[PDB]
Amino acid sequence: ALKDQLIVNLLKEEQVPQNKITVVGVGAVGMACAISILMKDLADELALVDVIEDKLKGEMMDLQHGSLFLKTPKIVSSKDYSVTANSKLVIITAGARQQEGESRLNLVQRNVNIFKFIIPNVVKYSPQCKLLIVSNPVDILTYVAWKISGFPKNRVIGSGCNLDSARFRYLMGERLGVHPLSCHGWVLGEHGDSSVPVWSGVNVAGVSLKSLNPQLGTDADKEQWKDVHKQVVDSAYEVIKLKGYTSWAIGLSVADLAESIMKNLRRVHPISTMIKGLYGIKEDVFLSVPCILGQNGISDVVKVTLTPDEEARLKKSADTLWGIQKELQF
Amino acid sequence: ALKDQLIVNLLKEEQVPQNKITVVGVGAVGMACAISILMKDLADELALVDVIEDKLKGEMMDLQHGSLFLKTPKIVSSKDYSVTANSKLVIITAGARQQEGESRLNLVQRNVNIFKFIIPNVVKYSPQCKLLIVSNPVDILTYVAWKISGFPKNRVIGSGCNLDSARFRYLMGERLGVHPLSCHGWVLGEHGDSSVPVWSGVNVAGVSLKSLNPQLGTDADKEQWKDVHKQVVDSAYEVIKLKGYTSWAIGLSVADLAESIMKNLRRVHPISTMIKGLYGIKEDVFLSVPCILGQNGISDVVKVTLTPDEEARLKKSADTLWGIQKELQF
Amino acid sequence: ALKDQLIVNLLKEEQVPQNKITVVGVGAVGMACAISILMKDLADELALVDVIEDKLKGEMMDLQHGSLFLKTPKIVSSKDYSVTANSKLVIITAGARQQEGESRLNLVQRNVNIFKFIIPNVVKYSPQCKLLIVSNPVDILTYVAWKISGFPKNRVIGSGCNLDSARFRYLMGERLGVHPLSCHGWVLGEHGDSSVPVWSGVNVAGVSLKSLNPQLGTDADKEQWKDVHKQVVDSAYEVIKLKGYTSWAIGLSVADLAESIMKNLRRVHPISTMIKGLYGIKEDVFLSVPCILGQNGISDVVKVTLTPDEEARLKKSADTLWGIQKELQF
Amino acid sequence: ALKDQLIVNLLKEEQVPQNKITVVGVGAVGMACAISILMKDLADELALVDVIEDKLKGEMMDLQHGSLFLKTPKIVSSKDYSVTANSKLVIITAGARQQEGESRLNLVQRNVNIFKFIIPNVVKYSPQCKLLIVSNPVDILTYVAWKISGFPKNRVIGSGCNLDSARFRYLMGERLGVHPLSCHGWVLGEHGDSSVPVWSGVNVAGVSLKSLNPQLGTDADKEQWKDVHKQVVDSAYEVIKLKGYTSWAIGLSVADLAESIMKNLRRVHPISTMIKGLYGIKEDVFLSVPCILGQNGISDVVKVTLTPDEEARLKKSADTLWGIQKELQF
Ligand SMILES: C=CCSc1nc2ccc(NC(=O)CCC(=O)O)cc2s1
Ligand SMILES: C=CCSc1nc2ccc(NC(=O)CCC(=O)O)cc2s1
Ligand SMILES: C=CCSc1nc2ccc(NC(=O)CCC(=O)O)cc2s1
Ligand SMILES: C=CCSc1nc2ccc(NC(=O)CCC(=O)O)cc2s1
Repeated sequence: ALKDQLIVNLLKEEQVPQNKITVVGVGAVGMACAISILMKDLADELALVDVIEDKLKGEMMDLQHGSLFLKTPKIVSSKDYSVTANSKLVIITAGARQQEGESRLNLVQRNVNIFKFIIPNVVKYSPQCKLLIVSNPVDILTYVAWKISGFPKNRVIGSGCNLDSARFRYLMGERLGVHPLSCHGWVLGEHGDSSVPVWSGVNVAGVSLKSLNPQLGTDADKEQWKDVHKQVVDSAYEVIKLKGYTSWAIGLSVADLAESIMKNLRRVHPISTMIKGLYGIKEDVFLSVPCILGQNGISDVVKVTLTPDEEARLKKSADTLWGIQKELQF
Repeated sequence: ALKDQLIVNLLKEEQVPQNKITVVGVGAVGMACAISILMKDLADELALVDVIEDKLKGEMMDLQHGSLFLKTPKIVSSKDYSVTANSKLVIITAGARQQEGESRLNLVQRNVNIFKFIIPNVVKYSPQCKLLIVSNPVDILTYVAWKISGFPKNRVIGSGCNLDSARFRYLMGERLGVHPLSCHGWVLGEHGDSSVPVWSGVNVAGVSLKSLNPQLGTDADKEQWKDVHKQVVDSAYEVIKLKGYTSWAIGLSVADLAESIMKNLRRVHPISTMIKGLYGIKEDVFLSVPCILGQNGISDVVKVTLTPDEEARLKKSADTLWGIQKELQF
Repeated sequence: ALKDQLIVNLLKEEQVPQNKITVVGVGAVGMACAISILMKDLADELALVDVIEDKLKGEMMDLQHGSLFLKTPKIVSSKDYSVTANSKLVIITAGARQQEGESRLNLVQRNVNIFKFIIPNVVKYSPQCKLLIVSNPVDILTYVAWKISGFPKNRVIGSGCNLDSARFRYLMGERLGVHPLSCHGWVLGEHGDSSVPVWSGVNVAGVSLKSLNPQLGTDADKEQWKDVHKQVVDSAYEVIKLKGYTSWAIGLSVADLAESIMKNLRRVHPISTMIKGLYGIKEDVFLSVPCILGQNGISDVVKVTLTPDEEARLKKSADTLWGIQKELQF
Repeated sequence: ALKDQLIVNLLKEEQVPQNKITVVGVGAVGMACAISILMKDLADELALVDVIEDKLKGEMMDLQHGSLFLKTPKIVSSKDYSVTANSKLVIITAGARQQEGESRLNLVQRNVNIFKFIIPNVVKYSPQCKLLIVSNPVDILTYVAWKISGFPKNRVIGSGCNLDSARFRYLMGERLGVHPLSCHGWVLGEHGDSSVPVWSGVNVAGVSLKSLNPQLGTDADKEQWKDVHKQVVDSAYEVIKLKGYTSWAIGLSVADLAESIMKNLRRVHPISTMIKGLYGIKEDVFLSVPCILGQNGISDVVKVTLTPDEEARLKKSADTLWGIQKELQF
């Protein structure tokens, strides 16, 4: 054989992949995650899982054909979760998506029923994995993945408000003519209608914008900065109305989270975690707060100082999410 | 204003972009080209053009929302080609796209008609850009772009067989247990069914595979390596069958070409250019041969030494394209 | 003749680079800046200049020999400034360096004399460039370079406190178990002994550290955070004491600034610019304040809101610098 | 208190990196390896080891101070090898290096004595690591490390001719006006004066330069291409003459090998390995041949087909090295 004529093999055993990522779901979100992760060189193996065999195999093949231009030497796929074995991170993007005029919270029963199947099959093969939830309603579903998986809370993460804050900072940058990297600002709470812009923390170069205009973000704001948060809240729906779905932004957001996890960076991101104990919250609610994200998931939470109004709004977001948790049928 | 108490302005500027790229067509191919370019930090401004307003705006906004995660500070879109002004590189992906069970050659008149509108508009606003044609059939559409634009031929480049060679190197590498980067070999001619694998040149570490198996790539080949080229030819058809189109691999191939162009690398790529006065060809056929690709587009062609068979197959490819090309209305 | 047998030349070669960087000085700082810039793919051409013939040729060759692992297709050097033609960014690292126990301010007369030769030669061949001053004392020498060059002040930038701030942020993250990217804080003023830590802006996720502990940065501070600023002031001297010189940190800090310039990012950096008209300063003092940096250099300055303490300290740093700059002759 | 006021900790992690790299030796070569590995984001922890306490700590700090600009969240150093624990890859650059005019082979006993300390200490703290030997004479010291470590031969790799080949392709590219990524050719055998350029494999785009010029590489060659290989051989002596040592190219070359290892690429590199069973070699000789480099080190060897004279040159390199190798004391 030509291979043996050309190459002498010196070593048998192949070990476990060392930095494997899995993406569950090959819709537009799932594939945007995949291409983003491949192009950031975060994984030595990428596995894709879905339920539609042709579509899955075709996406797999299309990525494989780009391997020359990549540094991720094994791309594989299957309907069977055995393909996800020894993942360090499994990203769950599967489920129904919200339509125009439909709240993300309306997706809960459909996506809960899917997670009942996906979650036990995912965790079965990957003892070292972190679960990153992207499907919506992401907060509720992070809680659901946590209850179904039986994982510790540090390993179950929701993409949460990482994108909402990315949008906030993009919009802020456009208003100030500064790059989003140098515009700082946190959108916390539900990834959805009840998110909370933390005006008290919005700053360029450590300069609090609120200290320059104490009316910032209030109805009395002459420059109507609240509308930036409104744009944040409406963004998914505005993009859905225009092109049918969203994909690129969330892909890049999830790829940012994946980088912090895979590279043990311990950067702070506003992502879905349990907040029992903070502010007024006495229940097992998941929502976005600033979390330190590393190789073991969320190891620490930053305790953001909130004005009484900000805290009220965050507790309100938490009440909304808890109300839907009480609807969950396990 | 808030901005003005925060920031002391010292320069009005405006400022032209210095590394601008435009993508024409926000279909799946075009947006894959866009995401791969954004993720390779090739451009300081990306402009998108297409004719369906809402689709276009929504793709732009979706990309814009990921700006925090990118290093391309200006992303813009319009139907109006004034948005393309001062591009260094304009990538045209627009037009009818290959359908299931049909040759790329079946798209040719409709895409000629569309290029009759697109190219003068591109030329008008960026008269010194490089044009990179990706729309199918890419070899004829590169010839067409060149005739309509009036550009010298160095500045009119077709994505050609960069992808087919990438696929071939992937498949070869999968056979040999070696990364595609270390598996060398060229598919030339048509980006389509008459492509030519240059078996004479296929090698690993400088070791000609043909020197270990003289029958390599022929009917007489015990290991039927010819099937690897057959897989390259069929790839698009299979991927289209499975997922409806191809996007990721072409996006990555186009970004690779954009990289050589934008960074003046003078790497060699098998890409579409005028072959008049090669291999005994007296017409203005465009097809892939190995080209040195740089800031001034295609500056040089590597004269591949083809066997009589390979030369035969290459002239057959040229004849096939000339036979479609000569009967066009334009 | 081998080249011509291999390659058909299709296009006359005129040698115009589009993203050229020059580094003046091939000492340890200059070669650090060079390698860091080469590894961030910022330039399509790197020129080196110095006055020691052998050292210059050796350094160039050693870089050149790594070209396969890089994407900078041309690396050149000369004593003659014609080698720097058409640079978009010129980075000045040449001059005397501080011994152990010697202030950067003591370098001023020696480095002024050198800048009287270097700066007109650079400006001669690169009329579109930005000048990035790294030579010390950087703040006075940025002023000098500005006066000599006849360039507008936006185009003459000093590396200033970009490094002091990166140190502060590193030290802070090490104290908090957070990546420096997520620890925010500014060190402004002179790149040297009179630099000003802005405690009022020090924050993680927008949470002011000084609000948690109002004693922050004072002698009364039970955790002595003032020592962090001390370590920042002492850093260069401590590293010089230990290894003979500093190189890597400043090389990275200079590559950071070059990225913002070359990619027109408009990020905010604490870098040397004219501050006359802020904080009651009336003379042409240059020092670090947070600036927006892009393709035309410093376009905007952020007016940091300072405590009376911090402001007084900044006025004193200004006074120190004018104390040396007033007497300058050239 | 401040940390605890700011952050709620969720769990006590085992820090324990997944992608730790150790560089032994912080001379010019080691630190160039460190900076290149840092800039290629290959590791989550970098450990440095040397015997000069002050220099070691200086270099560590200088790297640490640039952390803001990197993605390697822990940089440590010690004279104690406990600091190197759980490294996936240990890169040994320590030892005497060539003075001007000095053969690499003259370093041999000094560096064998140093390896007798080093290798057992490395093995002790990372018994599953891959060793990458860079210290000279690299071929013999790869053997010595293999004997002393007791590791399987797959896990003990010498940088070998990776740099010699990179130089060759640089020089070739400069001759042809093509980027060295598109110029292919292999320098094999000893990393030094007896290395063997394999002219039969030298090609652009699969076009054999020797088939265009039958006299290529011969003293009869009109264009004296042999002087390209002479240039390769002389490069380190030339650069050492000019600047006192070599650093950047070897740094880049070692990082490229680290990348193949760490990301399991299974790229092909001409690197030092036990070649017993090839080319008549009956003894445990180490020298460079093209090897498939991955996460388990060298898993496979490509069998290059050498002309009778090429093979003879290589058996020369072999005999030279085994002469010294066979009489070593440890
Ligand atoms: C219990 C019964 C069903 S188990 C189940 N596993 C999966 C996995 C992936 C996806 N994929 C998507 O949801 C992608 C959506 C899109 O096409 O945009 C759906 C499901 S349903
Ligand atoms: C009468 C008007 C003719 S001018 C014209 N300009 C464009 C520009 C872009 C696209 N975009 C696509 O073809 C979509 C791509 C896909 O769906 O794959 C089509 C056209 S038609
Ligand atoms: C009196 C007239 C002489 S003009 C002159 N041009 C240069 C250029 C480079 C350097 N190089 C360094 O100073 C090394 C850099 C460092 O070690 O920081 C010195 C000079 S002196
Ligand atoms: C006999 C037993 C001694 S054990 C020993 N461990 C080390 C570790 C590092 C280095 N460092 C260099 O060789 C770098 C020097 C330079 O290039 O400047 C030398 C040694 S010697």
